Amino acid sequence: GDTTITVVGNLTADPELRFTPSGAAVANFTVASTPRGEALFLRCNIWREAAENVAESLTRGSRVIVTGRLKQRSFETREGEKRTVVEVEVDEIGPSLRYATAKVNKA
Amino acid sequence: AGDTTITVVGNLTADPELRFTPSGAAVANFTVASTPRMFDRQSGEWKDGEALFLRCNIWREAAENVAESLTRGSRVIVTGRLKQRSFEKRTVVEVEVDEIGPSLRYATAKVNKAS
Amino acid sequence: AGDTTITVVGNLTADPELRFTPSGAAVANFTVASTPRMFDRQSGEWKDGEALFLRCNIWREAAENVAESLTRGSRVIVTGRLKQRSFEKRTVVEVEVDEIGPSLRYATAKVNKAS
Amino acid sequence: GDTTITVVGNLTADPELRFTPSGAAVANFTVASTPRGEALFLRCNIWREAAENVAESLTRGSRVIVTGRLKQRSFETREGEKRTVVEVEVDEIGPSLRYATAKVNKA
Repeated sequence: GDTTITVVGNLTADPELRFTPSGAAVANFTVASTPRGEALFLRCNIWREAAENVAESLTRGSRVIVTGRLKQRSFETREGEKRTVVEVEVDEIGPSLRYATAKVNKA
Repeated sequence: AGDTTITVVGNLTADPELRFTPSGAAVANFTVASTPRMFDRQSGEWKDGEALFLRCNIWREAAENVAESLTRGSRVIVTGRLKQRSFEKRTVVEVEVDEIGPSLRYATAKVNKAS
Repeated sequence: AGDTTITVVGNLTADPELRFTPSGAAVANFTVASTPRMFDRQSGEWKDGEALFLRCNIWREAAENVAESLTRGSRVIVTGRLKQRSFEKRTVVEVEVDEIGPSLRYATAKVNKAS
Repeated sequence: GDTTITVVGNLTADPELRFTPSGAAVANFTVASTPRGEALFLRCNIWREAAENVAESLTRGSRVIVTGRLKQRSFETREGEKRTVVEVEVDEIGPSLRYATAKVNKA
């Protein structure tokens, strides 16, 4: 009964690819959806093979589509009150082809 | 106001068909196969479900970009709006694509920006 | 895995049709009309667009609850999954409803919980 | 080019109906989507006639469906850094009929 969301915007920076102690890959990157005004920023993380893919393929400013689950987390009342935390656990991402072409490769 | 939108992940059943209006507007059509998944109780780890073939058409440059960039098999992520399209007696449902790109799920890509 | 889902707002074209499988599973079908909107340049404030008739079917209690609660005209909000359903030669697209309720847009409601 | 989202969960409290100086009505209420675990909480606000509707119709614990736009806002670096703010500007809401019935009225 998870909650998905699709977001279209541009990466604020290059995707950060790292490897946990487990040996797994993570890409953290945040999307900027912009009316054309005040934008919607969303931290997204993707894992495993798709993360490496993202890192190779996408860059700063890259227009993307991202579908995934919204994961929130609340906190703060022993030091500053009423604070929230939000992100997307990406299921799929791809470079949008509205204003670009793409030479797709296999694996 | 709120157009009925959706998001769809799948693969292209065929190469993108790129066509034009008599005055020269580019429209490419293509269809997306999304096989969903699920468990299989009493022996059976995880297994494909239905199939879902959503007929998609797209317009202007994005159509021409799609056409350069996608082929049969291409894993895609598609966001768009649901339109009813009729013809010679009844009505078929289709997606009018707002955005589309290949999934970086099992692929890499070299994006080339237009302007 | 990811089933192709959508959300749809509209009104019921008819009263909900409530039916059963031979063994007694409740399935109600109904269809939703969503007219989208848009401007109208050079005189014309805002105006309806297409129409979109999405065939919806739903199962078990929610079906029976729907049937008590909804009629022709009922403004609804529907979230569900896209399924292809065939028959006597071709395939129609339909929504399998996960959740549905009347919009509180131009109505009030007295919710009565089950258990 | 706004970003919508549909959310299904239960209201954490009664809808707060207020009237701005303008004379307009606002309902603030937050949704709890729950796996059945750690939940997704989303502040939602609705306006005008639908807000009054909400206030009359819905209550604490009420299961709902909400479609609307995600509005984020970032801040904090002159006092505690790296903070976010998120909500849904509801376009439609209704009491879900999965576990309930509803006697719908007109206007």
